[PDB]
Amino acid sequence: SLLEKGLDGAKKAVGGLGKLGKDAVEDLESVGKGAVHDVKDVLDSVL
Amino acid sequence: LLEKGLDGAKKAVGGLGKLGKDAVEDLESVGKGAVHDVKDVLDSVL
Amino acid sequence: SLLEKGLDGAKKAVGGLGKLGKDAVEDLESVGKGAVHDVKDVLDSVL
Amino acid sequence: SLLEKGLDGAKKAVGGLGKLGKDAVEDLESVGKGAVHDVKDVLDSVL
Amino acid sequence: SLLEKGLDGAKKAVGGLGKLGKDAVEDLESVGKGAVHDVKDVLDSVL
Amino acid sequence: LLEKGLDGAKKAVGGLGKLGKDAVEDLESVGKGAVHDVKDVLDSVL
Ligand SMILES: [Zn+2]
Ligand SMILES: [Zn+2]
Ligand SMILES: [Zn+2]
Ligand SMILES: [Zn+2]
Ligand SMILES: [Zn+2]
Ligand SMILES: [Zn+2]
Ligand SMILES: [Zn+2]
Ligand SMILES: [Zn+2]
Ligand SMILES: [Zn+2]
Ligand SMILES: [Zn+2]
Ligand SMILES: [Zn+2]
Ligand SMILES: [Zn+2]
Repeated sequence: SLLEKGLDGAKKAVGGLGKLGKDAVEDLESVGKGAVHDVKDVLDSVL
Repeated sequence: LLEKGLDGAKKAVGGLGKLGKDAVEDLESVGKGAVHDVKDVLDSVL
Repeated sequence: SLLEKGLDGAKKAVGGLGKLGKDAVEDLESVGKGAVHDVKDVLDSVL
Repeated sequence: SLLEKGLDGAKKAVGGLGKLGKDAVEDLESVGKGAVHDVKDVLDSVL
Repeated sequence: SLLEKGLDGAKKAVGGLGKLGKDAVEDLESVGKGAVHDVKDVLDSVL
Repeated sequence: LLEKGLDGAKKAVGGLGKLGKDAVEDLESVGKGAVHDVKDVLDSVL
């Protein structure tokens, strides 16, 4: 039925977005934690 | 005092990342439950 | 259907606990790892 | 440096347990969820 | 030093591959578990 | 017997997915420990 295959297509999309999401959010954590490491690096040519 | 502040921002970031992936996970789980719960209803209707 | 809804009540309940156990852990490993880095700082402060 | 290596011994040890606790959980939620689906099958078999 | 920034670039790459990895592997789980759901769907126009 | 077999393959898949993300995680953690452990050594050398 177009229906079950409708809902599975919503389900499939719900999961798609949910990886884009979790991948943006993790790409973010790493930027944040990258930034801070790379700053600290600078506070070491200066130690 | 500086080091201690980098490790503040690094703990802020992680927490913020922890808070964020726990939103994504609760939103996909909503969605999927909707679709499930719509299955169940279009089902008493088979 | 009471019974289909009971069960999904169960499915959902597991998923909480499951995801709720997954924070607990994550929080433990960032604690263990927090103290470590934090001791690396003290011992470094006596470089 | 014994002490730097001690600590990393610790860091690594946490990471095991952490990641080792994360399987335990994952295994619990697929168990709970296993039984559920599996009961949905029985109750369906009396459709 | 080119060195610390060397190693961070390895570190950055180690993590990059480690997302490609974990994303292939999950894209796989879903295909596998997609396939099986969509098969079962077919065994229902036939129930 | 069929249903029971789909739920066999579905449990096979998950396990295989569980086994696989636990390789990726142990390989990135190797790598990163190498880089860390190379830091530590190029460090007694500051
Ligand atoms: Zn990306
Ligand atoms: Zn660095
Ligand atoms: Zn620190
Ligand atoms: Zn929540
Ligand atoms: Zn249901
Ligand atoms: Zn918490
Ligand atoms: Zn070390
Ligand atoms: Zn296991
Ligand atoms: Zn992809
Ligand atoms: Zn379907
Ligand atoms: Zn089944
Ligand atoms: Zn392992």
